[PDB]
Amino acid sequence: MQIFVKTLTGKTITLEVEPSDTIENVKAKIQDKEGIPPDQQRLIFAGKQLEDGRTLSDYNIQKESTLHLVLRLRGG
Amino acid sequence: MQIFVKTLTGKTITLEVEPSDTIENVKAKIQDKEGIPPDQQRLIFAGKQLEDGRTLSDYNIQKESTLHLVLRL
Repeated sequence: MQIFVKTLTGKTITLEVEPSDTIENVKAKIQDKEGIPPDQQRLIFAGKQLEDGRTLSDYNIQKESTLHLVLRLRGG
Repeated sequence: MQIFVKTLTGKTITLEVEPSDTIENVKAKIQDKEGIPPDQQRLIFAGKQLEDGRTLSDYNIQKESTLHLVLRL
C-alpha cells in the first residue's frame, strides 16, 4: 500500500509499505529517501508520535495516510 | 563503568561496560545474562530506541544510566 510522508521542508514523498511493517521499518525507508537516521526521526500521525515496535496497522494507518517527519533536536 | 538494564520482568540488573562499547556489544552482554539473542532485542534509553552502530558515548549514556530491554514482537 502507498502512504505519504511530509518531509522536513513540507514536501511530500510516497512510500510503498505493508500494513505489517513496523514503525522501525518505516523509519529505515525514510532514511533511504531523506538521509536522516532512524534515531533522529520522530514520526507523527493524526497528531501523535508513533512508537518503534508497533505496526502501521496497529495505528490504523491505511492506504494514502500521511505521516509527518520531524527532526529530533536533542540528538540521537 | 556500571549501567543498569531493566529486564523483561521489570527486574533491574547491572552490566559492566565501557563508553566506547557499541550497542551491538551491549546486546551481546545482555544475551549472556538474559538469553535473548541480539536480533530480538530493542534497547530503549531516555524514551528512545538505540541503534546498532553507535557507542554508549554517542548517546551520552553514563555511569548508572538505565537502559530498558524490550522483546521484539
